[PDB]
Amino acid sequence: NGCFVDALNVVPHVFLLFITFPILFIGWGSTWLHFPGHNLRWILTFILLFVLVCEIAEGILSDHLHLYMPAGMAFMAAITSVVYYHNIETSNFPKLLIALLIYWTLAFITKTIKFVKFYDHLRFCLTGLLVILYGMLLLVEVNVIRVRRYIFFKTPREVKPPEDLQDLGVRFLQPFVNLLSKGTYWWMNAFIKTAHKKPIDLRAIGKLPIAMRALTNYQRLCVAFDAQARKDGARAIWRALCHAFGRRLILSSTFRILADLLGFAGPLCIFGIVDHLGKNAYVLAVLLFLALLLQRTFLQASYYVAIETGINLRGAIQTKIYNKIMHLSTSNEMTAGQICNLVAIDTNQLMWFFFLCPNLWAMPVQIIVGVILLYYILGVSALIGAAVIILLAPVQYFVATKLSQAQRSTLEHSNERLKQTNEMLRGMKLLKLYAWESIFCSRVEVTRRKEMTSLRAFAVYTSISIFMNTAIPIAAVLITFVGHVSFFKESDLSPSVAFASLSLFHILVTPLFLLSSVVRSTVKALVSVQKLSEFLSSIPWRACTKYLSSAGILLLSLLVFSQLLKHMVLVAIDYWLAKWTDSDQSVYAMVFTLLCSLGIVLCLVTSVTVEWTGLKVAKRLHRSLLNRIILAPMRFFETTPLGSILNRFSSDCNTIDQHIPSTLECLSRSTLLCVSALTVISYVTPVFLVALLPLAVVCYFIQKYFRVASRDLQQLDDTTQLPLLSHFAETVEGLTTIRAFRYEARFQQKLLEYTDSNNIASLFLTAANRWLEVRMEYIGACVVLIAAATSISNSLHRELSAGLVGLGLTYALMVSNYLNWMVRNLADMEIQLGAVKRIHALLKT
Amino acid sequence: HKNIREQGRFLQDVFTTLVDLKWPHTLLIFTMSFLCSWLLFAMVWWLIAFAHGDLAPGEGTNVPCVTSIHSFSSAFLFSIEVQVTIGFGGRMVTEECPLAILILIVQNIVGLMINAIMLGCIFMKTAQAHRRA
Amino acid sequence: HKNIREQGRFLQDVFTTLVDLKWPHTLLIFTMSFLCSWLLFAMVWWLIAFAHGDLAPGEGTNVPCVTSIHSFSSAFLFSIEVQVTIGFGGRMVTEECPLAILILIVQNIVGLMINAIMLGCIFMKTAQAHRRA
Ligand SMILES: COc1ccc(Cl)cc1C(=O)NCCc1ccc(S(=O)(=O)NC(=O)NC2CCCCC2)cc1
Repeated sequence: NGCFVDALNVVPHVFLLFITFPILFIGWGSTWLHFPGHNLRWILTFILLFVLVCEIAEGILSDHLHLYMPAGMAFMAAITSVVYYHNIETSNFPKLLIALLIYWTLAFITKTIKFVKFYDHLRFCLTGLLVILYGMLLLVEVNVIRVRRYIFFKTPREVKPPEDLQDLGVRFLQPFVNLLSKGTYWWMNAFIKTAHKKPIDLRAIGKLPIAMRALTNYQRLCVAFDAQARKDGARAIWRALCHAFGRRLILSSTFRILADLLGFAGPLCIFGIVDHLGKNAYVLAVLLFLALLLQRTFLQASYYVAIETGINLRGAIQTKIYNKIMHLSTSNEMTAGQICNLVAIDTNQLMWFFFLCPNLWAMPVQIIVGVILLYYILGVSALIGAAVIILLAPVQYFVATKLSQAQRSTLEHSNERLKQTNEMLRGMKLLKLYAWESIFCSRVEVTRRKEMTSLRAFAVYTSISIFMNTAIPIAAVLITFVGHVSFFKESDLSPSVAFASLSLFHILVTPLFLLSSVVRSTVKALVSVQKLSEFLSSIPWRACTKYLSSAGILLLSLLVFSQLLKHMVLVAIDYWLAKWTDSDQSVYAMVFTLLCSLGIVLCLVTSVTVEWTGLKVAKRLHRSLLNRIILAPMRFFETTPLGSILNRFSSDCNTIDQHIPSTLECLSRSTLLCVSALTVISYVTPVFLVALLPLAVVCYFIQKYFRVASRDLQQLDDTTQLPLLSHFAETVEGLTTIRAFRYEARFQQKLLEYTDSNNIASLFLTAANRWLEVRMEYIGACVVLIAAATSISNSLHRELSAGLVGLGLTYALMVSNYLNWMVRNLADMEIQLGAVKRIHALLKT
Repeated sequence: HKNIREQGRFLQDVFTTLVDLKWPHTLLIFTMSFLCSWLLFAMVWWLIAFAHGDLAPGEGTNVPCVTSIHSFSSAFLFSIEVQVTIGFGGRMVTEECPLAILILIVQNIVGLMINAIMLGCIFMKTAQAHRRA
Repeated sequence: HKNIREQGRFLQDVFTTLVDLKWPHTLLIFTMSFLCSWLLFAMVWWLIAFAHGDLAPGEGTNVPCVTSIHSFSSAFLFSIEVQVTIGFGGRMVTEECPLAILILIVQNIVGLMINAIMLGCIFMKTAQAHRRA
């Protein structure tokens, strides 16, 4: 009686879905109470979601409606259980919980009957997993009734909802939300929507929870330092920090490694789909969708947990070294500058190293899984390719080091220039009273040429970096595919093999760059902690239009058309590989080699173009600014403060030279790669095009609401950084007066206040970045889901063309990362262009 | 109001909560009450006719607990026929199965109770005279 | 009173307006509510039986969605049979057409809602104690 047991299973889901609707409709028509097992409940509910997807897959394979209805009903039943638990977290009851418990017991009974009747005779594993999950959720409910007094005698002795994160006005509620929103940052919707209208400020911002303050982190760190020093240094302080920050860091690291595993897993199911159609695929498509969303969610949660641990550590060691500043002796100018660098660069190094700590653990497993996976797909030839990409990682590091050296030299020259300016902008009336100004401007221009000379080598190294970035992906495929078929064994290379190798090449290129910066950050952090131990123990298109018109018509088109042609080559190589796959193999491989050479030559040309153009623009802009400032009237110089006039030259110039060319290059590459990927996934499946324009319009709404806040928070950060450092300096000089007045307590209070005001800003900023990241990624996974779902049917059932699905899947598996690069670089370019606009504001004097 | 220590009394006022609502929401939740109950008992009846084996189309050696029942659709028609007390009588519940007698004797009383509350509360609503305010 | 800037609240008090009325007017508007609804659904049922083609008298190759329906008159008899919950059962709605199931499942709920209001408001009326004034 199989259908009989199927119906018997359908019944309890129906019972629960029917009782949920009155209460849900009353509730749909500010104290958060959490219960033990909440996080376990949500984890188990997501596992139920997964197993139910698998059951739906089984029902599709078998088909008989009544035979696969139980899965479709348990789906809504679990979603309604989630709705119930949200309605109970928002307002507590003893009865709604019993309402859940009844359903759990009945579903367990039905599943047991299914299991018995099966034992008497794929289904087996799924039914067993569901049984185990329902049983564990039952035990969770029993724990919940055991905790409070719903079935017990009258009173609960109920907790009294937590005042830490729910009492007096606060806004950053990360630890006090639903474990789904703890992942998807849903609580930021309200903040960002309100931020769109009203400008954010410290009165509109929250206050940090008791879970993360100066006092809390200082307390944990001093407890660890005490427990380590009572057993008596650099290693000591290190182990103290380690044992003090404990579980959060390793939790982030394991989130990260699981995400890395699933990311290495994606391309293999791509490969399986490509195999199946050329010779069980819808299941692989939905599994790919699920795995993408879960992997990226875990990656983002990992990032956030690491960032928060780092912010805790910064606050802690900052207030600690300020506590040490009170007890130091007067015999120990140079020490003050060393102290304020110990807070401005050493502490930032420590905290950014703590950002990158889990990446250092997750990188080796990533490259190992990558190489072993690509070996089993391409054989011995794979190994050869696996060398080339890896060889880029040490070289990169070398390049980076050269940059640093260059930077140092340049900085020196820059400093001297500033000196030769500070005189002219002070003896203004003296200077213009006899018109010796041109004589000094000649000297100022003499310094500028030396500065320009340094910048050439720096930008050459930047060009080499950008060149290798996109050259190694091309070279890997070149020397691998040419060295696999036409060299070793003449093995027929199915489209699946080549496209899986392509996907893995990108998924391995992305982490490789980060290892170099990680090594540099780690050694620098080691040096900075040795230092700390030695111390402690003693904008419109008009701004960009003018910026690019200062370059001239000579280089504008030379840049733009070269970029367009490089991206066209980068897509055409894969387009021709698509026809290469199905099987004149030798002629095919030769054409592939020609395309590979064109790509690298064009990339080098584009990089050199960007370098030369940026340098020329900086030159002309500086000269024009100097000339326009020279011919100003005296009353203008007397009216405007010196800080603004000097500051533009001091930073604006420096900022532009250091960051505008690289960021502009990155923005251009990102936007063109995204447009190319969209065009590829459109040409592969025509109908998919018409489905992708809706989602993209969604991104437009996600753009505005982001920038109008991301800019705002940004500037707030800057402000909370300025009085903090200055405060430090004030304590160092007048140290004797402050230790004499015995005013140490009030000043320590002020510094805790300032570090809290800094942390709230630097925390909301990372929360907003996580928000934009996760939502853009969810859409980037929706697009690949829809693309694969259209490709499996349209390109197989009717079109019956296999070279198509490869390109579409390979580009849709990665379009999301290009999208994120695009949006972030766009925000940075906008803030930098807004910085540039004030130079033109000064130009019209 | 901010920071209300909700101890659940907001829903504990079960009908004095929803008699406050607008008309579309209250009409929605009333139709959802009625459809919920009807579908629940239609499912249980479908199942009981399936289980007795009267659902298996056969001539002789049996009499269905509910005469002339064929599929889920006719079963839901029987549920709405007995629940809301129209009583069409094309499908007859018979004196062969006392289990069907039990399901009827609970169906009707729950139907009558939920009808009684869903009339009292709508009347308690039509004494909304705030409009006179 | 003269020159009342009517913003419509005079009718916005929909039932607290008519519970003020006399008895003949209120009885008139109640019978008009009931007859209006009955005629509406009788028309839609006539049309659906016409459209399915079950209205075309034919023996075999079909079963009418509503057994034994011939003309508009018998259709209006079916409408008043299912609406006001007498349920005569001479004409049977069948499990062949789900569209008839939908029309029944909305007919009955609207019938029940308009019955509920037309009882609550008449009771809210019988608390007219101005006669005691
Ligand atoms: C570039 O990505 C990655 C890709 C892959 C891997 Cl395996 C690691 C990373 C990575 O970055 N490593 C984690 C550490 C990290 C650092 C910065 C960022 S972040 O996103 O650029 N910045 C923020 O979130 N907030 C900032 C933080 C500084 C104060 C101001 C707000 C995100 C994360």
